[PDB]
Order: sequence, then C-alpha cells, then structure tokens
Amino acid sequence: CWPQLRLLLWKNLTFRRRQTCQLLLEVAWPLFIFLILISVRLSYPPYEQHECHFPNKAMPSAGTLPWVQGIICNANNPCFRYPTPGEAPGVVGNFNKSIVARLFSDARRLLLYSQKDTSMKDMRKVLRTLQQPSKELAEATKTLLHSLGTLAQELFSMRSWSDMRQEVMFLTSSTQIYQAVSRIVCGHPFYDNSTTPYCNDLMKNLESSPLSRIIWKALKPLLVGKILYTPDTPATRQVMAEVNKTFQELAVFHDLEGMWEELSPKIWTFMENSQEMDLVRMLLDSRDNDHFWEQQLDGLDWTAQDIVAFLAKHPVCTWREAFNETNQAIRTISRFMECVNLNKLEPIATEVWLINKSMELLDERKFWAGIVFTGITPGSIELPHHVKYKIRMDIDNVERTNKIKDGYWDPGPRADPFEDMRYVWGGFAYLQDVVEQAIIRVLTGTEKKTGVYMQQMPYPCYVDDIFLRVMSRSMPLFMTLAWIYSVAVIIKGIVYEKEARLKETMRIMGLDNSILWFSWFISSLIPLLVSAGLLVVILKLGNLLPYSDPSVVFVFLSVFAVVTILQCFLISTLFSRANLAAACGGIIYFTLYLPYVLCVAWRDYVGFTLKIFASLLSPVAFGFGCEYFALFEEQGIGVQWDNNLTTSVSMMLFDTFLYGVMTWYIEAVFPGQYGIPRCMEEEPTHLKLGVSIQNLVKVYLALNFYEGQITSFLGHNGAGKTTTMSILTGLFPPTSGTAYILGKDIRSEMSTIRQNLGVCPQHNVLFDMLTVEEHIWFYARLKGLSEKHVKAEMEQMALDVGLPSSKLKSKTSQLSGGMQRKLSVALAFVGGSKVVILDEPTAGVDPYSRRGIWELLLKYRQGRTIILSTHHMDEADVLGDRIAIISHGKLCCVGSSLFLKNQLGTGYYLTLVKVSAISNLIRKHVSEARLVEDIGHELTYVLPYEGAFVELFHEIDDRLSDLGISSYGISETTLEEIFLKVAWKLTQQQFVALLWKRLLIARRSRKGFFAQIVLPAVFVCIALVFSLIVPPFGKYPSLELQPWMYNEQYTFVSNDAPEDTGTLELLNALTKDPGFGTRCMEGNPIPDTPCQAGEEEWTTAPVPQTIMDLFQNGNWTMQNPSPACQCSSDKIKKMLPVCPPGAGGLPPPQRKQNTADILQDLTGRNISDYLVKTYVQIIAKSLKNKIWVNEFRYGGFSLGVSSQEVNDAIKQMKKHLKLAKDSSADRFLNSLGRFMTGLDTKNNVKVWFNNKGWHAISSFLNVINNAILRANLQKGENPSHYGITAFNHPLNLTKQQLSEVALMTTSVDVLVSICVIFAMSFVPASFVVFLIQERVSKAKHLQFISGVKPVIYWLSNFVWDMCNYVVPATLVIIIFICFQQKSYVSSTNLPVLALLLLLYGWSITPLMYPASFVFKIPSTAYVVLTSVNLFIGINGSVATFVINDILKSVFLIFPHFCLGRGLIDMVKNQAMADALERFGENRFVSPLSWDLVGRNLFAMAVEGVVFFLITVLIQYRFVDRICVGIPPGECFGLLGVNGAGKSSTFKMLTEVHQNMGYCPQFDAITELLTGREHVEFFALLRGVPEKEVGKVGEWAIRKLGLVKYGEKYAGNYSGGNKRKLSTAMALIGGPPVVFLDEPTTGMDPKARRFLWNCALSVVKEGRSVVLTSHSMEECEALCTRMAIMVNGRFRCLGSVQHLKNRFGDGYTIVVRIPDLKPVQDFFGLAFPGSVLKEKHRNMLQYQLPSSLSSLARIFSILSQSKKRLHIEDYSVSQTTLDQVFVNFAKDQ
Ligand SMILES: *[C@@H]1O[C@H](CO)[C@@H](O[C@@H]2O[C@H](CO)[C@@H](O[C@@H]3O[C@H](CO[C@@H]4O[C@H](CO)[C@@H](O)[C@H](O)[C@@H]4O)[C@@H](O)[C@H](O[C@@H]4O[C@H](CO)[C@@H](O)[C@H](O)[C@@H]4O)[C@@H]3O)[C@H](O)[C@H]2NC(C)=O)[C@H](O)[C@H]1NC(C)=O
Ligand SMILES: *[C@@H]1O[C@H](CO)[C@@H](O[C@@H]2O[C@H](CO)[C@@H](O)[C@H](O)[C@H]2NC(C)=O)[C@H](O)[C@H]1NC(C)=O
Ligand SMILES: CC(C)CCC[C@@H](C)[C@H]1CC[C@H]2[C@@H]3CC=C4C[C@@H](O)CC[C@]4(C)[C@H]3CC[C@]12C
Ligand SMILES: *[C@@H]1O[C@H](CO)[C@@H](O)[C@H](O)[C@H]1NC(C)=O
Ligand SMILES: *[C@@H]1O[C@H](CO)[C@@H](O)[C@H](O)[C@H]1NC(C)=O
Repeated sequence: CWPQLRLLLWKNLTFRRRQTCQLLLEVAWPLFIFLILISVRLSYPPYEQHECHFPNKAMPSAGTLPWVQGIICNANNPCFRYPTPGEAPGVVGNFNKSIVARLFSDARRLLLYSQKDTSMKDMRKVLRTLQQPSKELAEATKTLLHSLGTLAQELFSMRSWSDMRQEVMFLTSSTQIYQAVSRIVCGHPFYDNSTTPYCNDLMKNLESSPLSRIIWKALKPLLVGKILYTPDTPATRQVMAEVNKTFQELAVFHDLEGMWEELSPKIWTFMENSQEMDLVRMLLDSRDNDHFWEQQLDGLDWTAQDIVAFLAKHPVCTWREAFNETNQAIRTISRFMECVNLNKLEPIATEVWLINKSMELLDERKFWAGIVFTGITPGSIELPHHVKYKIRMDIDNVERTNKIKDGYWDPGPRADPFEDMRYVWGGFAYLQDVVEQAIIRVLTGTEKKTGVYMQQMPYPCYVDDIFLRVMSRSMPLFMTLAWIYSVAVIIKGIVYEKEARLKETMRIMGLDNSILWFSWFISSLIPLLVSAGLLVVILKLGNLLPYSDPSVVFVFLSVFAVVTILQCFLISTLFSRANLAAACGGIIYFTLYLPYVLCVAWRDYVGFTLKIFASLLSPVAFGFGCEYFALFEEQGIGVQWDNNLTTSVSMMLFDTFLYGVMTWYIEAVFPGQYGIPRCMEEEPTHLKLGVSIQNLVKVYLALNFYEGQITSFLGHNGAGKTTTMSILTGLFPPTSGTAYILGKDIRSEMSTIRQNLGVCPQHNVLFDMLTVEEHIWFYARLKGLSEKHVKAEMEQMALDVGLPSSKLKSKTSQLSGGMQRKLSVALAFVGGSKVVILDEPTAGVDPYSRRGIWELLLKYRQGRTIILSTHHMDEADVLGDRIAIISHGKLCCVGSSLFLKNQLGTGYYLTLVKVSAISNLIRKHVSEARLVEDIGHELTYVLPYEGAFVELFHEIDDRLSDLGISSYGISETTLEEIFLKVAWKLTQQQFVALLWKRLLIARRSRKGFFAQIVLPAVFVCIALVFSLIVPPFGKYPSLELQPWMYNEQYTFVSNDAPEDTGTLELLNALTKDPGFGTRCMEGNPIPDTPCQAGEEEWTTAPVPQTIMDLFQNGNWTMQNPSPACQCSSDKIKKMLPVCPPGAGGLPPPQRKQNTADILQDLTGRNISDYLVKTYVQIIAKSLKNKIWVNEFRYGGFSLGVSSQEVNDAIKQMKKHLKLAKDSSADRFLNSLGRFMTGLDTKNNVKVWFNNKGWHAISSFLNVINNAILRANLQKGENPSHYGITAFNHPLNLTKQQLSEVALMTTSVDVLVSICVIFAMSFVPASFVVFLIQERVSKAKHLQFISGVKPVIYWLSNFVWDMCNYVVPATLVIIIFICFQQKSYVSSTNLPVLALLLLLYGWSITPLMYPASFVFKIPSTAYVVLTSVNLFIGINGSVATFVINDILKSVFLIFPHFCLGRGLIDMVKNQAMADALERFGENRFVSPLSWDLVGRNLFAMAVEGVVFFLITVLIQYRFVDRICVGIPPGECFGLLGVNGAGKSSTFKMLTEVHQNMGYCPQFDAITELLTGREHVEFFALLRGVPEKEVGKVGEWAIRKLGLVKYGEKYAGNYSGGNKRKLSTAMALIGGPPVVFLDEPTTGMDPKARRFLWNCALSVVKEGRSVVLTSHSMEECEALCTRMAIMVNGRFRCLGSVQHLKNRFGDGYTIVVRIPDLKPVQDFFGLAFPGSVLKEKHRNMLQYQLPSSLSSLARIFSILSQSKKRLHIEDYSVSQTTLDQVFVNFAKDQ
C-alpha cells in the first residue's frame, strides 16, 4: 500500500515538474495579485483624528449679537481638542474676550449711569450762581467738582472705544488679518443693475478673497434672502409681523446716519463754544485741583495732563480727530447697511403661485426659505390649537430628505462645516426657531423669556481606516483568484488523467480508487500548503493585518485548501473533457460564491438557522471567518487563542465530509461511457495448463488454456469474446462457474491472481510529458519487482524493443503510431507476468510495424499463455496456435489451423492471371471443380476434396501457351470462410436542401443546445426586475420633523441650578402626560407610530460590583470624575478605544417616557465625559456581538439659568434734552431701547445633538419648542392638544438640477445595458459551435468535394442565422415590453430599439465567423467567445466615462459599443424629454437623427457587410510521375509505404467533382439527425430529382443494409454502422468512379464481407473504384490492379497474383504426422531451399523459395512420401501480399 502511494506521488510530482508551462504561472499569479493589493493598500494611509469638541451655536431667539457672533467666527468646527467652557452646565458664554460684547456692555453702563447722573443740572446751577467768597459757593463748587470727577470716571473705566479705534486704524499678511478679525469679533481658538455696485464689488472681493469662503455662504441668505408665506390670514399676518419685528431688531444701524447728521452740529458747538467746557478746562488746571484729580484717578493712566491736552484744544490727539474717525465709521457702516434688505417678507395668495414666485426669485439669486402653514380658512379664528407648517427651501442648502441615515456604519463625528452642515449655514434652523418663537409669543403672550443653544456631541477618539474595513471584508475575492486558477489547473489534470482510460487501467492492474484519491489529495495539498504559507508570510509582512498570529491564519488557509480540494474532487466526476472542465470550473465556483455577496447585503433579518442551512458551501464559510477576523482585528486587539470561528470550522469540516460522501456516491451511481453503473481437436497435454474455465455462464463454455502455445479467441463480439474476457479478469464477477488461473480460482482470491496476470486493452496506455524509460520503471515498480530486478527488466525491454538509443529512450511520447503501439504492447510483458491477455493488436498500423510487433510477441512465447482476441483473420492465422471460435455463448470449434482447414473447410483455390476452354479443361481434370469468380484479367476456381493434382498441374504446364493464362497460383482456405460458415436550378436546390437540413438539425435539439433561447430570456428578465428596484434618485417626499424616526434612542435631561426660578416648570411640562412632542396627544397625529401608554417607574439599573472601587477611589471632583481611557498608542492602531470598567462612574436613573424611548437624569454630572464614555462602551459592547452596530443616542436637553430699567432710562432720557417727534431722533432711540431689551435671557436650554442623524437637531428643536409651549400655557384645560409639528419639503428641481440628475443617472443605464449585452451575446455562440462541430472534416470539406459553390453555402448559413436570430429578437422584445418601462415601451422608442437589436445581431453574427476558422477543437469556443465579448462590452462601457469625439468616432467598430451608446442616448433623451415636459416645455427630437442614433446603425450595417465579405475572402485567400489508367470496372487500389502522402495525393486528385465520390476515413454524420435524412440531403446536393429523392434514399438505405435502424439518430450508431453510412454516401450520387479510403476500420466479421460484396457488385457494373488502407487483406480480396508506390513513384503495378508470383517469395508447406526426426530429415534433404520456420510436436512447417515452377514435382514428392513418412495431413499455400509488401518496405 505504501509503495503504491510512493509511486503515485512520484508520478504526480514528475507530471508537475515536466510541464514547465503551468507551475510558474501558478506560483506567480498570487504574487502579482497581492502586489497590486499591497500597492492599493500603501496608496491609502490610515487617517487618525484626535477626540475633539464643538462650540455651542446661538439661535436668533437667544440674542441678536450672540447669534451673529456664533455665525461669523466659530462656524467651522475647530475641534479645540479640549472640553470647551460652553459645554459646562453653568456657563453659556465663550464670548468673554470678545471686544464687541465688552463695548456693548460699556455703552449700556454709560447709558445707565448718565440717566442717573445729575452733573448737568449741578453744573448749570453752579454757573447760574456764579453769574448771578460766599458760604454756599464752596459747597456748590465741591459738588460740581465731584460731578465732573464722576463724568471723568464714566468716560474712563470702559477701555472699549480706544481698542475699537486702534483696530479700525490698523485695518485701514493673510494670517494677521484673520487673527485680527478673530480677536475683534469673538474669542480665541448683471448684479450691478439691481442695486448699487458698491456692495456688489464688496461681495465680489469677499468671494475672491483668499480665505475660508464659508462665512459668505451663510451671510448670503441673511441679507439678500426673501421669505414668502400663505394667504393673508389675520393670525398669519400677526405671526409675520412678529417675525418682521424679530428681524428688524438689528435695524438700529439704519436710522443712525440721520441721528448723527442731526446731532453733529450740537455736539460740535457744545465742544467748541460752550461756557461749561471752558469752565471745566479752567477747573482742570489749577494749584489745588491737581491733587484732587490725582486722588480721584487712583493711579490710573491718562492723567489730568492728557485729559487737558485732549479736551482743551482750540486749534497731539484732540477731540477733532475722534469726531472725524467716528463720522467716517458711521459713514462706512451706513454704506454697508444701505443695500441690506431688511424687508424680506412677501405674501402670496395661493400655493402654486407661491411655488412660481419662489422659483422666479431663485432665478434672481435672492430667495431664502419659505413657511407654508395649514390654515383651514382665512377667518378671524386665531389658531386651531395645532400648528402644521412646512419650510420649503432649495436643495443645495437643505439636507436630503430621501434618507435619514448614511446606511452602513462608519466612524467619524460627521462634522464638516460645508458638506454635512446645511442645517446651520443654510438658514433652516434659524428660520425654524424664529417661526417657533413667534408662534410661542402669539399663542400665549410671553415675548421671549427663553434662550436656546445647540451643542454637538463630541466623538470618542477614533481613527479612519475604511480601506482596511472594505478590504478585510472582501478578502475572499483576491484570496481565491489564484486558488481558482489552481483548482482549474488541477481539474484539467484530473479530467485529462480520467479521459485517457488511465483510471480503468490502474483498477484492472490491481488498484483501488481510495489510494488514487489519497495520492491526488496529497499532491494537491503540497503546492496548496506551500502557497498558503507564502500568502501567510506575505500578509504578515504587508502590515495590513498587524497583531495577527500566523498560526491561526495558516490553519484556516490549510482547511480552506482541503475543503476546496474535496469540492473539486466532487465537481470532477461530472465533466468529461479537459478544456471544458478547466474553463467551466472557475465560472461554476464564481456562481456558487455569489451567494456570499448575495447574503452579506441582506444581513438585517438573517437567522442563525438560515446561516447554518446556507453555509453548506466553502466560500460563505470563508467569508464568515473573514468577517470574524475583521471584527477582531479592526479594534487593534487582533485574533488569538481565545476559544464564530469555531462554528465556521465545524461547518467547513461538515462540508468536507458531505463533499467526500457525495463524491463516493457519484463515482458509483453515474460512471462514464466505459464504467459499469451499479469438431473439438485433441487436447495436447505436452504443455502445462494455465487457465481452465469450467461451466462458464452469465445472465442470458469450458476451455483449457495452455502455457507454451499462443492460443486465439474469435467471436462476433455480441455472443462471445466480450463478456468472457471480462469475467476472466477482475472486471465482472462470475455466475456459477470456475476459472483456475494458474491454480487459483477467480472468486476465491483476486489479489494474488492480478499480481502475475498482465493485460493490454485496445486503448493504449501512454502517459504524456514522460519518457519510455520512466514508463518502464514505473510499471516495473508497480508490478512488484526489486531495484535490480526492475533495472534488468528495463534493460531487457530496451534490448528487445529496438530503440536502444538516448534519442528515443530519453525522449517524450513523440514517436510514430507504430512505435507507440509496440511500446504499449511491450509494457504488458514487463514484470515477468506468467499470464497475458491481449486485446485487439494491430488495429490500424502499417504492415511493417505489424510484422515487428508479431516478431515481438513471438519472442515472448516461452510459456506466457498469450490469449489473442482480434477480428483479423490473417493475423490470428499466422499468430494463433490453437484457434477457438465460439458463438451463442457456447463453444463451437477448437483446434489448430490446418485441422480446422481440412476438417470442414473448403478445398484449395486455384487462380490464373491473364474462358470456356480453361473451364472445360478444369472440368475434365477434376469433376468437382467449378468456376468461382472471374474478374478483370483474373480467374479463380475451387477444388473441394488424390492423383488428380499431378495430372492437372502437368496439363496446365504443358498447355500454358494455349490460352491467355500468364501465371498460375494455388492457395488454401483462409479463416474468414470458416468464420462465416460456422457463425441554374441546382443552386436553389442546394439552397433549399441546406435550409431543410438546418431546420431539421435545429428542431431536433430540444435536449441539446436549446438553452440559447430561454437563457438570455431569463437573464433579461432578471435584468428588468433588478432595474425595477433602484430608486429614481430624484424624489424628495415631505418628511415630518420628529425624533422618533429611528428605531431606538437614549435621551437625557440635565437640570442645572434647581432653584425653581424658571426651569422647574419647563422640565415638568417636558415630562408631563403629552410627553416630548407630538407623538401621542388625544390621538396619534403621526403615521405608523403608536406610543405606549402604561409606564411609570423611576428606578436605577442593577449595578455590578464596580461601585466599591469607586468608593475606595473617592474624592471624585467635578474635574476628572472617571478613570481615563487611552488612545492610539505607538504602533497600535485602534479603531475604538478600550479601557477598564467604571467609564461612566454611576448608572443614572433610567425611566421610560411613554414615547418608545428611555431617559436618564444627569443632574450634577459631567455631561461630556459621561456621554463620551457611555457612547464608546455601548458601541464596543454592541459591536462585540456581531450585530452591525448602529447609533445609540441622538439628542438630549440641559436646562439652566443665565431689562425694563434700561428701557425706562432711555425713555426718561428721550423725554428731556430737547425732545421732539421727528422720524430721525425718536425712531433711533426706540430702536436702541428695543435692541437693549431684546438681549437679556432669564433661563436657557442647550440641546445636545448628534450630527450623524440627518434630521436630529431639527426634531429635538421642535420638541423643545413644543415643551416651551406647553410650559408657557397658563390656566388651560389641558396641555395635551397644544402642539406644533414641523415639516421639511424642498422645492421643485430647476434646469440645473434636472441636468445634474440626468447626467448622474447614467450608472443604472450602463449597468442594465452591460447585462443585456451579455445576454444577447449568447445567440451567435450556438452558430459558431455548430460551424466548429461541422468544420473538422465533418461536413465542410465533404460538401466541398462535390459541386456546392461554397459562397452559396455561406449565404445559406448567413440567412439561416438571420432567420434564427429574428425569433429570440422579438421574444426578448415582447419580454421587455410586457413590463411598464416607459423609456422603452413608448410609441416612438419601440421600433428604433427593435431595429437597433436587429442590426446589432446582423453585425455580430459575421464577426464571430473568422474565429471558427483556426480552431481544431469543438465544445470549447463558447466560453472564450463569451469572455472576449464580456471584455469588449466592459471596455466599451468604461470608455464612455471620460478627445471624446475621435474616441466615439473610432470605437464604433464594436457592435456592443454601438448598442450600448444607442441605449444610453435613448434613455438620456427620454429623461430629457420627461424633464422638459415637467418644467413646462416640449421637444420632439427624433431618436433616428443621424447625429444621435442612426450613425451607429449604418456603422453596424456596413461593418457586418465588410465582415461577411472578409469572411468569404479568407476562405479563398484572395509524387513522382504518377501515371495510372482506370478503365470501366477496374478496382485500382493505390497502396503506399508509411508516410507516402496518400491523403495529400487524394486531396490533390479530387464535371470531375460531380463525377467523383469520396469516403472519409473518420466518421462524418450529424449527432442529432437521421440517417435517411442524411442520405436524402446528400442526394439533393448531388443533383438528383425532387420527386425521385425518396426512391434514391430508399435504394441507398436498402443497398448498404441497416434497414432496421434507418430511422434513428446517427450519433447513437456504432463504428460499423457509421462506415456503412459513409460508403452509402459514397454512392448517393452514383458517380462513374468513386474514391474510397479505409472502408473497414475496427468493424466485425459478417459485416466486412457485406461491404466487400457491395464493392465487388458496384465495380462489376463497369464503375472503377479506388481505395487504400493498411490491412492488406481488404485490397488483396478487392483490388485487381495493385499500385504500390515506394517513394513518390509507382514502384510496382499489375495484378495481385502476378505481383505475388513475380517479386514474392516461394511457397509454404505444412505437414502433420510423438514424432520422428527422419521425417524432418527427409523433408530437408528433398528440398534444397527448405527452411524450418517453426518446429512443433507432430506438426511441422517449411518454406520453399525460388521453387515455384516445380509445384508439380513437389506435389508428386509429397504424395510419394505420404506413405513413407507416415504423414497424416499435408497443406501447401502461396505467399500472400503482406510478405511482398514487407519485403518492398524492408530493402527501402
Ligand atoms: C469633564 O471631564 C473633562 C475631562 O474628561 C474635563 O476636562 C478637563 O479640564 C480642562 C477642560 O475643562 C482641561 O484643562 C486644560 O488642560 C490643557 C492641557 O495642557 C496640559 O495640561 C497638563 C495637565 O493635564 C499640564 O501639565 C501641561 O503643562 C499642559 O498645560 C491645558 O493646556 C489648558 O490650559 C489652557 O490653555 C489655554 C491655551 O494656552 C489657555 O488660554 C487657558 O486659559 C488654559 O490655561 C487647560 O488647563 C483638562 O485637560 C481636561 N482633561 C482632564 C483629563 O483634566 C472637564 O473639565 C470636566 N467638566 C467639568 C465641568 O469639570
Ligand atoms: C417689515 O420690516 C421692514 C424693515 O424691517 C419695514 O420696512 C420699513 O418701512 C418702509 C417700507 O415698508 C421703508 O421705507 C423703511 O425704510 C423700512 N425700514 C425701516 C427701518 O423702517 C416694513 O414696513 C415692515 N412691514 C411690516 C408689515 O411690518
Ligand atoms: C449687531 C452687530 C453684530 C452688527 C454690527 C457688527 C459690526 C461691528 C461689524 C460687522 C460687519 C463689519 C464690517 C464688514 C465690512 C467692512 C468693510 C471693510 O472695508 C471695513 C470694515 C467693515 C466696515 C466692517 C466693520 C465692522 C462691522 C460693521
Ligand atoms: C468671564 O468669566 C468669568 C469667570 O468667572 C465670569 O465671572 C465673567 O462674568 C465672564 N465675563 C463675561 C461673561 O463678560
Ligand atoms: C412641482 O412638483 C409637483 C410634484 O408633482 C407638481 O405637482 C407641481 O405642479 C410642480 N410645480 C411646478 C411649478 O412645476
């Protein structure tokens, strides 16, 4: 067992090594594949991003100044990387260093101090008292000095105007300006015709200035926009008035220019020519007042000297420069605010007019969002207590509403300032909050009393490695490309070893399939294990899977190799071809791997039971293992031994076992075309008996085989010599019989019997890529010989073969057929086998190699029990020693040759070469004589039987010159006798005949290639049902802003400063019966979301044993209240950070709020740290369970705490100081007061929102607005039915968006066109494989012999292909028109597409014609043609994703590209017409336009034309004195030496075409047609009549026989039946001369004689025939004028007997008498030329050369010695033609 496996592995390794054409590519393909993989990996480095927070944004309701400050500077998500103070629950500032807020505070302080100051009245009273020393004068002067000091202090202690002046003088290199603006505004980290061109050029410079152009995108819809609303309902009018007021709150700069123009002269004269200023300047400079000013200044800067220099200046810095600078600043701000539109309110009567006006303003590039209410009627009723409003804006400023989530999860906070922040800079949230606050003010009455802020939740320290995620999850593709190459190669090898009948030869040699399968398993693992190790080390070195142990991936790759090896072992027993299996294995594996990519997309509702029942394949299990590896690798921890993967390995081993048992079942239930599905002479006892059969029988004989005699075994192959030879071997078991093979029964022991019993079947065994020496060594080792024994056997075989040279012993299987047959028959004798069973030797070999192999078998007659089994008669006569013929399953005759010849055989045959005189002489000499056969210059007679021989020969020799007899001959009876005794309009006729034959071969192909009609049909059906799934990608439905759009979410409410000031009732109403928003309140006004009613429990989740360590780790202050969580250590790439438990610190009290969600109280806890820790730990815990983790929390609220005095002060100040009622003084003061009282906020709420949710911030804003509404409602019946709902619905698409969606949709069109191209490329494949099947000498050349006009044949093929493609064309047309695809089923697009498909077929059917010319193999062009068609289609599709003009002009040669471009332009025009009809216009451009579609049609037409012309062109491509005369009825057989060019001469020698018939050596008949139809079609093409066709067919079917099987498939016939069909074809037209070639090839007796009778009958009618073959018996029995050509020239000509007597050898004699040496001595002394050819017991034979003329004396001596030598039997024969042939070939 072990030595056999050793020989098997050695043979497999030698096969793998001797190729040198497959293993190098096998080992190089994975290198290139993974090199491309490592290159595309190294091109994408991993992106690392530290954890960061985001500043809080301010809404317009929380103050105009903070809103503007949040818009301008901090609107880019700077990611400070540290917790900003804005995220603190107490402070809502972050504008502490902003000089604008400081300046506003100092201005407010100046106002509130000047209103309560009385320095003006005090100074006026002091001046009046001084103008009208004293006692009260001192007190008055002291009061005036104190008042002046207070005014000086008020002018000081502000430090804002100085900084503003410094900044405005510095502003009037790129980083410096940005830093200056950032320090000024906030803290530290065609248009010219509309309005004036000043701010137009300003905004142009802003857009062209080199900085972050994001603030302009937010400031454009702020002062250029315009909002429009519903009809003029009084309530809508009131809310619009409130919105206008909250906009104009910032209009204090509009009426400031008039105030400055009115107040400039007054302050000018007050500072120039006022007595108060002079008195102040005089009192500021004195001898005692200086100390007072120094004491009042408190050591501050700008002492009294600087004050006197600044104020007291009649003519370096005085008040004049300050006045000029303030005037310039006011002028600049007025010119800036001039073109600012603050009246952006326009009412509309209806809704369609609203849409039209919004579009019109969109063309004007000035249009903000628009509010659309849902009023029931324009009545005086305020509100229906439920406000439903929508906000319609442009699509480029609002997030898409067709999707609410990114779909696949991916790390990243999603905080881009422009790409995914349209709800901030677009103005959606601002206007939404403004409208909501206006509604709150108009419903209840409260004005604001509320601030709102938005805070984005931070992200916990991720890294961006999406490439690793997409590569490690798509590992099997590039992991198994090279392994698909390997499995294809190994499948090719296996099926090649199987098809050559090598497995059957190994089985009959005494081997089982188990050891063969095991050896193939090992020889397929070894290279697979090597490649697995190489891929493991190249993946460990590639740095793409770090921290991964090589052992686990190595064992995974090895078990995957094992399961794939057993999978291909299962798949191999289904195919029966080398290239076919090698090509279809890859596509079958792809189709069975496609389930993986099919199931990975629908993982949402996949079950574990479904996963188990679907994991029966190896690719899906490998994909599950790769997903496990990815999930354990992405987190940086890697995969190690930690006890999923084990389930995947278990399923893989179960799959291996299932594949093994399936292989074991299929190898037995369905085998190939060769497997098995589950007058007796004296017995010479001089030698030993080797095999003695006894009672041989089967399911519906006894012969004793001898040792030293070469016995024969003849039969009809139907009743014997076929089942008996199989029962004698180990193929089939016996049935009530016995066979003692060398003293061992067959049924008793079968192993020891096969150890010394060789076999040699008809199919020779010769492994390729190997030498004959390796073959001999392997066979000797398999026999069981030792090393020296095998060497001696190989030396003996090399010495006895005849090729003892290194040129032949070290060469591969490149010898001729004769040498191959000789070596294959010599292999069966290696090993010293005592019993050999040959099978059909010398089938079609030349007579020289036949004599060689005969001498070879004769040299091995030293007791080897040679059992011959062949159909040849002369071979069995010369080789067989004991001829045994059986019939009907029983023994009939047995005995030697001469015994069977003289017992029941016919008498002698006397022939004469060149008739009544000779016949009369023969009748007078012998009474029993008769005339047997007389042919051209030849006659023969029979002598059935003895002194008449001498007298007859004397009379023949004496009267030889009397008649025309030129030479005589005598012969004995051959074994075949005993065998048979015992057991013009012709063009149209050819056209219609071709069409009829083609229709018959196509209609009878229901079981054959019939899939070429329904396979493209189902492919196009799948194409359409897949195209009816992708959304139009151009829809935007109306979505209601509500936070419950997601499945599950976690909210929270953080109550800061619980002092019951204004925050208690707010959170209360937030957590009352109505809940968060409008989910359920006296009904469910939200579709498909019924809320749960019964739930009320304030409990804490069960905490594990983690609070103990928190207790022993006490002193957890507000700063750092939880243990740290590390990040991205060196050389450790971690996607999500991990750290020990205790991340949150304490489980907050969880409670459900009856809205399908649960909230937790976070009062007094660090919000940012807790949120980060909880989020990261929950994401990790959810990802650990293989759930495809989604988002966890979306939003939460934090309530906290942050007037009329300033308004009363402004009113009191405006009442005095020259009050008036003009529109330039009172309006400015009123606006200033309103802006002052519109910035204070009592309480505020901060909404923490996650930017991953597309509609999260707006929904929570609406929720908090509804909560504020329910809290502000007082003295109401119930807050249930008081709620506000917000909607989001963009406007209609314009021409730009329509063009965008028409240009972007080309992806679905190209992907639906590629597949339909692939489906339509299947029709010509059947035509090409049909032409290939009938191209290899089957029907092309045979029809080309006779007059066929091959151009007409090509025309017929073309028209049949057209009419056979018409049917599937309209079939698929009605298929894809049955569906409602308006882009194809319209009345103007159906005929153009139909004709496009028609011309595409017309242009593709000739293109695949020349690919069939040079292709010498059938049933394999299908896959390569489909592959090249797919490649051409892919190239043409990708070539349209771009120099484009010349590209599309030159790429029109491929019809696939033309069809793709036509479909693309057709669907593009359909979409364009649809968009233009939707917009309100019409276009009727015809698709038949020569520029668009119609150039491709004419191109395909002319291309098909030129392809047909060039295919007709390719077909046309633009011996030594051979002299012989063939008269009427002269069978002139022209034989020749091996390699004399007989086929070339026959092709060269072939009016003359129609008068000549040809018979091919190989079978030429259709596999699916009928023989009668074959002969009918051939009679039609021959030129017979249309009415006499049936009679000619019946005559042809009755002449050649086989009438019982005349109506049947020709492919299901046998070899002899095919030969009969071919020789009937050779006479279908009835030519005067017909050329035959090997009429009998592997046939059986009782049928060759029939063909010979038909041949002699057709040549007897005066029609000469020409034939040639290797078997000399056929020509010696049929040919009458032989023509032997040695080298190019006819070396011998004449009759058969004349040539055999002229250059042939002498006669042969056989005498039968233990024995006596005296008889042999007398025989040797009587003839001088006597030679002992063979010496046996009581049977001698001799040969007499150069003694043919003395036959009479020889017969006389024989008759005289019959009584002296006591001879029992005598026989005399002549030399046959084979001796003459081998003599002519020997001396050559
Ligand atoms: C909730 O929990 C988070 C953490 O989980 C807390 O955040 C901690 O507290 C501060 C933020 O609120 C952070 O302090 C900052 O730390 C920066 C780090 O710089 C180094 O710090 C180490 C000490 O860790 C020093 O030895 C080094 O020398 C560095 O200074 C400081 O740079 C930063 O200092 C600021 O610098 C800017 C720019 O120069 C100044 O303008 C500013 O005035 C200030 O000086 C500041 O000290 C702290 O790192 C952060 N994390 C930790 C682990 O403590 C929240 O505070 C918690 N919430 C509440 C309400 O407390
Ligand atoms: C809405 O507000 C705008 C300004 O915020 C008002 O327009 C003012 O009044 C007339 C136009 O109506 C102009 O002459 C003024 O220059 C505008 N600006 C100012 C500051 O007065 C408009 O009147 C308001 N409309 C309603 C219905 O209140
Ligand atoms: C209510 C508040 C927030 C609005 C007023 C903010 C003021 C102080 C800011 C906002 C816009 C700023 C102006 C923007 C444009 C220009 C034009 C430039 O050539 C000179 C500076 C100047 C004139 C800036 C001066 C300061 C400015 C007017
Ligand atoms: C600046 O921050 C300090 C911190 O204590 C605070 O007291 C002060 O009011 C802030 N200034 C503002 C908000 O203008
Ligand atoms: C906008 O699109 C809707 C969608 O059907 C349509 O009903 C409406 O008429 C369109 N309006 C305009 C002005 O095109």
